[PDB]
Amino acid sequence: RVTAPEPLSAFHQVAEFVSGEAVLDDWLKQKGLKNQALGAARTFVVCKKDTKQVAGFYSLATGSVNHTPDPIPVIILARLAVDLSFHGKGLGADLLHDAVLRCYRVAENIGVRAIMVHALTEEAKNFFIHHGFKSSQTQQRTLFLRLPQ
Amino acid sequence: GRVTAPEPLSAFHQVAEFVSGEAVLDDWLKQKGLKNQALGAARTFVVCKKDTKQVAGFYSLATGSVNHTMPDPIPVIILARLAVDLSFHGKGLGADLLHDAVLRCYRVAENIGVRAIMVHALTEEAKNFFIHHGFKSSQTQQRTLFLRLPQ
Amino acid sequence: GSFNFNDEQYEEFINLLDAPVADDPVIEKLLARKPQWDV
Amino acid sequence: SFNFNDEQYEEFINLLDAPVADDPVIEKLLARKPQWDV
Ligand SMILES: CC(=O)SCCNC(=O)CCNC(=O)[C@H](O)C(C)(C)COP(=O)(O)OP(=O)(O)OC[C@H]1O[C@@H](n2cnc3c(N)ncnc32)[C@H](O)[C@@H]1OP(=O)(O)O
Ligand SMILES: CC(=O)SCCNC(=O)CCNC(=O)[C@H](O)C(C)(C)COP(=O)(O)OP(=O)(O)OC[C@H]1O[C@@H](n2cnc3c(N)ncnc32)[C@H](O)[C@@H]1OP(=O)(O)O
Repeated sequence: RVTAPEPLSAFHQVAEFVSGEAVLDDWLKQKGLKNQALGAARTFVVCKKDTKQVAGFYSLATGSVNHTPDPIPVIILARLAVDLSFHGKGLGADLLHDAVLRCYRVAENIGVRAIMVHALTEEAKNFFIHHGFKSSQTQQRTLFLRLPQ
Repeated sequence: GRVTAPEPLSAFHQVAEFVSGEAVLDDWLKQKGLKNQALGAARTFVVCKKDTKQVAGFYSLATGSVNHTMPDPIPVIILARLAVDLSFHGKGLGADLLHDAVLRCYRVAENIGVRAIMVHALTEEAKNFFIHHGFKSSQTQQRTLFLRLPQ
Repeated sequence: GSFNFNDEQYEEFINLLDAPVADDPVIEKLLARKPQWDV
Repeated sequence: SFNFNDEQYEEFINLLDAPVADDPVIEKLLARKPQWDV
């Protein structure tokens, strides 16, 4: 009843996208395309079928962990949002499913070691904990998922 | 009744009246168990009836290697034998011994780095006992099973 | 000891050792999840 | 991108180098309480 995730393009309608977190909605509308072109971040969207209106999205970005030993590469799941019209319909877990499988394929090809998440609210943190992410006890609202190899 | 914790096969253990249903295992225990224990060829653990030295069940661990004839060595543990006396069938003792055997192979892996438990099943009912407990059936050799060990 | 494996016995064995590593059951549920676009 | 202090870095490295999880069947076998510690 929604389309398979596809890379954000200029043809996707994102103007009327409302998640409940305004910071995520603003990033999508104002920085999605720019970062797509810079390669700073890669945004995938799902649309209402037979339209280009965005029902949900997530952004993957490359990062590294350093000690204050060469840096350890990680994927940053920077953002995940569902439109309020589609909340609690299992789309958020469907996007997390897609996002994590995609990070598995990236790990196989460039050897990123973990998915990192910086949750904005503590309710966002518990969404990831509920789906098997491990909560950092040395940092606030940071979660990890180890990637194969 | 109740059964004792696994201990290494010793001269004090009574094995003469041990019957599993597989004669090859029962004969090995009675005729080769102690000799191999002393030589260190295979290492046998037994459970006894409580307050007794009569063997209710046993297993044997041995060191082996997987080879290609250029240089391709790889050490493994062989679960050579596992048997319960017919008097102790259907008391969950067979799975209790496999529990002990696999934990023991985990501790061995931590100290010498053996990579897998290998099992050579004699009867195909025995094969399905190991499959039921997580062992993987080789498709290139009949009645050969593996369990990967950590590291 | 000293069991000798042919090319596909040795390969099957190596593939079992290096096999796709398992993960926590919650994570396994997430990977197994069939999303609303896969019908 | 990210700078971790010694405790942050350690928690992270211990998560990476952590033992691989076991098959659920095998995990049940390892958790089994045997009839001799009765
Ligand atoms: C900040 C970052 O880096 S990303 C932060 C996450 N995103 C946001 O906070 C943006 C605003 N929020 C959203 O867009 C959404 O509400 C999300 C992403 C939190 C979840 O979207 P939803 O469509 O409500 O989720 P969905 O219906 O797929 O939920 C499926 C499962 O997740 C559970 N779930 C959803 N949200 C939460 C939560 N906050 N805590 C715990 N479980 C949750 C559901 O109960 C359900 O569990 P179940 O299947 O075991 O019963
Ligand atoms: C040389 C080698 O390769 S060693 C392997 C060959 N061993 C032998 O042939 C020895 C002769 N047989 C025996 O000693 C025993 O019958 C054994 C070892 C096969 C089984 O041990 P038992 O004590 O009879 O089994 P136990 O009562 O502990 O059974 C526990 C579990 O095994 C399962 N099981 C028992 N026998 C079988 C079987 N033939 N196939 C599949 N599963 C089996 C049970 O269903 C049970 O599962 P559950 O607890 O989830 O319900």
